[PDB]
Amino acid sequence: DGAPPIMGSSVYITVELAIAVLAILGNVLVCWAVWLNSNLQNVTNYFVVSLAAADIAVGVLAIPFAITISTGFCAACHGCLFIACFVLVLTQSKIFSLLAIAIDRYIAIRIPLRYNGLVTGTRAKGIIAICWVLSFAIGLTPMLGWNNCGQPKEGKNHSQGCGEGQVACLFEDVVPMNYMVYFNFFACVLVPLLLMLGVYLRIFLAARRQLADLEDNWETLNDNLKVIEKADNAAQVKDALTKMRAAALDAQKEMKDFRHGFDILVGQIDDALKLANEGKVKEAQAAAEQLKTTRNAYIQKYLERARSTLQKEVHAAKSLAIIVGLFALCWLPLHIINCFTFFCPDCSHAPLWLMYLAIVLSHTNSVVNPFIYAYRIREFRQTFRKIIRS
Ligand SMILES: CC(C)CCC[C@@H](C)[C@H]1CC[C@H]2[C@@H]3CC=C4C[C@@H](O)CC[C@]4(C)[C@H]3CC[C@]12C
Ligand SMILES: CC(C)CCC[C@@H](C)[C@H]1CC[C@H]2[C@@H]3CC=C4C[C@@H](O)CC[C@]4(C)[C@H]3CC[C@]12C
Ligand SMILES: CC(C)CCC[C@@H](C)[C@H]1CC[C@H]2[C@@H]3CC=C4C[C@@H](O)CC[C@]4(C)[C@H]3CC[C@]12C
Ligand SMILES: CCCCCCCC/C=C/CCCCCCCC(=O)OC[C@H](O)CO
Ligand SMILES: CCCCCCCC/C=C\CCCCCCCC(=O)O
Ligand SMILES: CCCCCCCC/C=C\CCCCCCCC(=O)O
Ligand SMILES: CCCCCCCC/C=C\CCCCCCCC(=O)O
Repeated sequence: DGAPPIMGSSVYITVELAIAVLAILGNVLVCWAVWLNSNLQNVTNYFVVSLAAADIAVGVLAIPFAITISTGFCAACHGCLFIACFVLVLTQSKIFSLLAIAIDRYIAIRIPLRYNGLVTGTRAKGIIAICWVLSFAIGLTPMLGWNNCGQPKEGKNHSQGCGEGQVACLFEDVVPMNYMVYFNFFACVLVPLLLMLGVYLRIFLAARRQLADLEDNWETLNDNLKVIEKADNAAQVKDALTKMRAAALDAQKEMKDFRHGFDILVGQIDDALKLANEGKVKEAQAAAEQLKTTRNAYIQKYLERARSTLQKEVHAAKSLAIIVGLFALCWLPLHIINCFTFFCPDCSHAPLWLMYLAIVLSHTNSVVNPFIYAYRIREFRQTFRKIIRS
């Protein structure tokens, strides 16, 4: 006395097709933008393109595969495994791309001087090619023998009248739930997500620490100037200048103007240090006053350009952290439900409508990333305008 299955099926099928169209259109626009604008052609966005290629494949293949496996049609169990598991291949690829982006950004903020030599486009494409081969091996592991094809549901296969060697193609009838929980969720999804959480925490820690160091060196320059103007003994000017020369060199360690600025700064510190060692207090106090002009016309510009760059890395890393968060928000419900089905055999199985609500929610993840770029990355947003208005 249940309502006809095709009614609820029509809603689910229609919602899936709507998601597939939006996932294809949005992520093709991402790939078109990277191809068009040279400012978007860096190593980081090569993983973003690999991320967009997987979401395009979700709408082109994974979502039609989801509609197919919802019917329970008769099929050879191994071809039925590919239909069920190919979305795991695409999802795993996205995990590798997201982990590489966070690692790339950690390298850009921990060792920015060595980034361009270490992280190159040739090495990135190799990483992406390797991670795609690993994603196939991980997602299609049930095809290697870790499946329930050896224990078919003979009642379901005879009721639907399947042929010899065929089974009723159902995700939970062919894909073992211990693979989905232990291997896929715990090892291949949950652990990499916790790793990205650790990488981003180190990124924000590295940014907060470097921002504090610039202010410490900047305040050390100005506070030690007051020590010189109010000094009385030659050693009071010598010790104050010694702690400035270190703060001057430790700050530097149109790019020649920033180097020429520290040369005048440290060159003036050595001048006053020579006068302070000779005992000339007044002549060293006046020599140290010339540092104020150099601080304004040179050092103050570096303080706020290096601060502006670090703040851009914080803002950009937060935008990329949202993509990881929305990935977790879209996929965790489906994983959590699998944990209930596997770990609590005495719990009632999650209802049909909730299963397909979680399945649909995981597919919406292929729609959100182009919106994050448009709202949080100006270079993506301006290129999106240029593409659309033209
Ligand atoms: C380049 C792209 C677009 C090619 C698309 C490949 C897809 C559509 C092909 C490749 C393998 C095929 C599967 C392999 C054989 C199985 C078993 C059969 O009993 C039912 C069909 C089924 C489930 C096929 C469904 C369609 C299938 C998944
Ligand atoms: C990551 C964020 C969105 C958290 C998501 C919470 C979801 C995944 C949780 C909250 C309540 C949970 C449900 C509460 C208990 C019921 C009854 C049980 O017989 C089957 C599991 C089922 C249906 C759970 C399924 C998963 C569930 C719906
Ligand atoms: C990303 C972070 C939040 C980790 C994910 C949380 C998961 C691993 C936790 C949260 C809720 C937990 C479930 C809540 C209680 C149920 C019922 C119990 O009889 C079996 C364990 C089971 C099924 C737990 C399995 C693991 C579980 C799903
Ligand atoms: C089976 C599921 C789990 C298995 C996981 C552990 C496998 C062990 C190690 C595999 C080596 C990696 C193989 C992938 C590399 C393929 C070759 C390639 O494309 O690399 C080109 C790169 O640019 C350089 O040449
Ligand atoms: C451009 C590539 C995408 C175009 C094709 C996708 C549109 C059709 C999607 C899949 C239709 C569902 C096929 C399920 C067949 C069930 C077999 C059965 O009748 O029991
Ligand atoms: C510049 C980078 C281009 C990336 C290209 C991505 C294409 C990767 C192709 C598929 C590799 C699949 C091979 C994996 C074999 C094991 C899977 C299995 O059969 O179980
Ligand atoms: C198969 C060899 C694996 C090692 C090479 C891949 C490089 C590291 C990949 C991810 C491992 C987990 C990353 C955790 C934080 C790493 C960032 C760091 O410590 O610098």
